[PDB]
Amino acid sequence: GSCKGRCFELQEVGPPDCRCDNLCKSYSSCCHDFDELCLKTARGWECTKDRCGEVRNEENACHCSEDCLSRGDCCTNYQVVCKGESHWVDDDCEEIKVPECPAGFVRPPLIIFSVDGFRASYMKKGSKVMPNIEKLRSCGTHAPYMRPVYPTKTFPNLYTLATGLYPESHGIVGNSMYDPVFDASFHLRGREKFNHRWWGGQPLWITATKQGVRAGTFFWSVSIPHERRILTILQWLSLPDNERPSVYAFYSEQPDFSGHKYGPFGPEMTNPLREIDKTVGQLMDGLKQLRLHRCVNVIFVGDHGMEDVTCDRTEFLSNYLTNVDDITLVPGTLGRIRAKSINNSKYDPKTIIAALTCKKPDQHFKPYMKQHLPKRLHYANNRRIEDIHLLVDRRWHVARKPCFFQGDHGFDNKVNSMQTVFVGYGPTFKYRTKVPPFENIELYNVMCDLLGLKPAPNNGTHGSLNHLLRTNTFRPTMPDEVSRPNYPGIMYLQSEFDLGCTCEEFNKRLHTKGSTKERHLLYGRPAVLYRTSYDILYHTDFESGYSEIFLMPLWTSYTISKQAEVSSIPEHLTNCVRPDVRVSPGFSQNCLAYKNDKQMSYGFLFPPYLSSSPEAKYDAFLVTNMVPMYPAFKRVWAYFQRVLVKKYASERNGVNVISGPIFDYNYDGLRDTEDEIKQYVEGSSIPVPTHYYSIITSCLDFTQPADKCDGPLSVSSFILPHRPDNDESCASSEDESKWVEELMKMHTARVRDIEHLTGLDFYRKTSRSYSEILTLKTYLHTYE
Ligand SMILES: CC(C)CCC[C@@H](C)[C@H]1CC[C@H]2[C@@H]3[C@H](O)C=C4C[C@@H](O)CC[C@]4(C)[C@H]3CC[C@]12C
Ligand SMILES: *[C@@H]1O[C@H](CO)[C@@H](O[C@@H]2O[C@H](CO)[C@@H](O)[C@H](O)[C@H]2NC(C)=O)[C@H](O)[C@H]1NC(C)=O
Ligand SMILES: [Ca+2]
Ligand code: NA
Ligand code: NA
Ligand SMILES: [Zn+2]
Ligand SMILES: [Zn+2]
Repeated sequence: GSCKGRCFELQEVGPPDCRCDNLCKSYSSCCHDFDELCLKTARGWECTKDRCGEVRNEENACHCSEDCLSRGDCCTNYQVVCKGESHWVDDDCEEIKVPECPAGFVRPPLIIFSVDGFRASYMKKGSKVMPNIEKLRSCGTHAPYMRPVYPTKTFPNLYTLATGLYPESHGIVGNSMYDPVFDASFHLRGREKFNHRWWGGQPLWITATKQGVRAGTFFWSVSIPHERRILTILQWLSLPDNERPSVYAFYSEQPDFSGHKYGPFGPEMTNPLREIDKTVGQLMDGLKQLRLHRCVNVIFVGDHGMEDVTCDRTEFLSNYLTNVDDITLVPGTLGRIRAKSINNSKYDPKTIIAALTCKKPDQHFKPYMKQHLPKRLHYANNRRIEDIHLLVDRRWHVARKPCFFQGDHGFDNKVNSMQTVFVGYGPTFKYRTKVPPFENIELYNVMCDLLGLKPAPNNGTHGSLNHLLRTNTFRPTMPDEVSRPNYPGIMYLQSEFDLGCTCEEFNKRLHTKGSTKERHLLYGRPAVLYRTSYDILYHTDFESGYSEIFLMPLWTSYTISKQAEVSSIPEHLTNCVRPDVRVSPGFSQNCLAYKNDKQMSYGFLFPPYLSSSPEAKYDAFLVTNMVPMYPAFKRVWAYFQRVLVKKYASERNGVNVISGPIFDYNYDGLRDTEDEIKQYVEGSSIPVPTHYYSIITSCLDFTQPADKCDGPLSVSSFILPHRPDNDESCASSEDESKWVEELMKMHTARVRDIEHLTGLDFYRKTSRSYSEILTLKTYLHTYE
């Protein structure tokens, strides 16, 4: 019952007996002599010349004795001070072609060095402020920035890093949360967070253990100083082969702690950043002492950034609501609202939202029902996410009712100040290599590959980060189609239709297989990865995949050149809908349903505004090009089609557009089955989409047009909520030029998001490698 020879022991002793592990303080369960034996601090963390070849005094924090290297408990500068070696940072970058591990090591170990609140722009402070970090970044592989998950808080992002899962899937939806099934609350401070019931998914340390790879204890009690954490990892690395872990993690509270007090760009932040870099230097010096500097893979990673936030920029819910005592708020850089007491007829969340919507001219938050939040946030499918959510403007706070802190974080994850860091260094990482920015959900697959592990099912796209690594244990393969398209010719007469709406004989080559494929399907046909029956429909200006089940297109593909002219809908074609002779009356929509539904109207996927001729314009009014649209939504859609597509074509030297409907009534981010569709157009089997997407593709080399592109592609995409009002847009009374683009930028998306929501697979026939295509699919156009 003591810590004699057990300090930071990898085994965890069960109750009641006392412990000597990393987290014994966090449970208040350490042995009587834990601080005496394990938290040694005498004579600091640095050897001095007078200590060289000293006899071991066991009261010292670290050692300068000739027995220390074998134990791994030397001070990190021992060989520099006592053996005339250089610091790691003073050595030049040398390419690590293969791992160079000492005897015993069957694989390169992984060191995860996670720094709290390390904003991406701090990297610009350079080798002046952070020599060690700048060497890792220069010599190794790095991105401009890494995107965190929403909310951009500590716990959701640390656990996302460990699982590859979105917060809604792993369950840690915030630093604070209530679970109605448990009827308990989780808090950053306190003992409740230690209970396993909160934590879903499978984090890296469990994935490792289950596949026979030993993991160090990832988490450190705040009492343990940063130098003690580094020495502990160095001692663990000196263990026998059967006791030694292959994966470790260091966590730092800085620069987050100091960012909170002083804000992100204070002159006070230089000191935190120097301390962090000094600590990195101690690790890299320590690894060099053990001849592990060209063996271990190191990941320098942050959980989120930091924004300027002060007490004077606080919105109060009592300035909007008359009954803030009947509701519970998770306050701060985000809002989550809940009823105070259960069983309250007075509490209607739809009236609360209405009361919080566009009420002051300069209002610095926006309310949402969680299912109406942008889909890119993936913040809805969990019982711990409150129905009512407030997205708060950058630099602001929200509190319930009416300084020491100048910084905070937790805002929308595409906000520039919330972006964080990634650096990879070691044998498996590439040498002096810059990679495009990526999302922290992708890192778990990378870390599994660095340890030879099969990842558990997660939300990363395995293969999308292969370009970070020298050698790739995982080769992504493209999934096969589950459903082959039908290609119906002309079958029925126009006389034999009766769809209830007023509006070829000379043209034999009408709607035939010609150059439609080459003009309008630039990257091959989208593959349907679920079981359904659908038809391919060719036209002069566009191709489409028409679902016979949902009675509309799943996708519509067209290519607008830079020089394309916009035209108007003629007065005679304004209420025009033609039947499609290639599709049966049974599998077609009818106009009668849209007359019966007073709320609902219709729009077109391929725009009649962009048609190539007066002849070809008639193809846009086919019933197979038609989809259900609320009048409110048609303001947005008509503006996109008539104005914005041309604008993008003009800006990007032509664009290829792929547009279509999404059904996600259970808000899980996944394609709905027909059972889960909860709304249809009045008295018919035509389903109502929850969202509409478009994918806008062009050549990254803008000097080449979109239809003659040799090299990489550039993409931007959106998933627009299909809502009966424009209450989300506070300026929707003004001209569409003052608010529709802002709405679309808020609802930007990855092509991967649209694939989960549609069951489609895009970009199947290109000249690019599949790996490069997976990176293109995971890209988000942020507009920052
Ligand atoms: C100083 C404090 C902030 C550190 C507290 C760390 C705390 C969040 C950690 C400690 C133990 C962790 C659990 C443990 O590793 C095992 C599992 C099994 C795995 O399948 C799910 C995760 C879970 C429950 C860990 C969650 C995080 C815990 C509680
Ligand atoms: C994120 O990944 C998880 C795990 O792959 C997905 O959740 C799974 O969803 C399937 C299908 O609904 C279920 O069979 C499993 O029970 C879920 N597993 C876990 C561990 O959650 C989730 O759908 C993914 N999210 C997105 C948006 O694609
Ligand atoms: Ca769904
Ligand atoms: Na109508
Ligand atoms: Na409005
Ligand atoms: Zn944090
Ligand atoms: Zn913080």
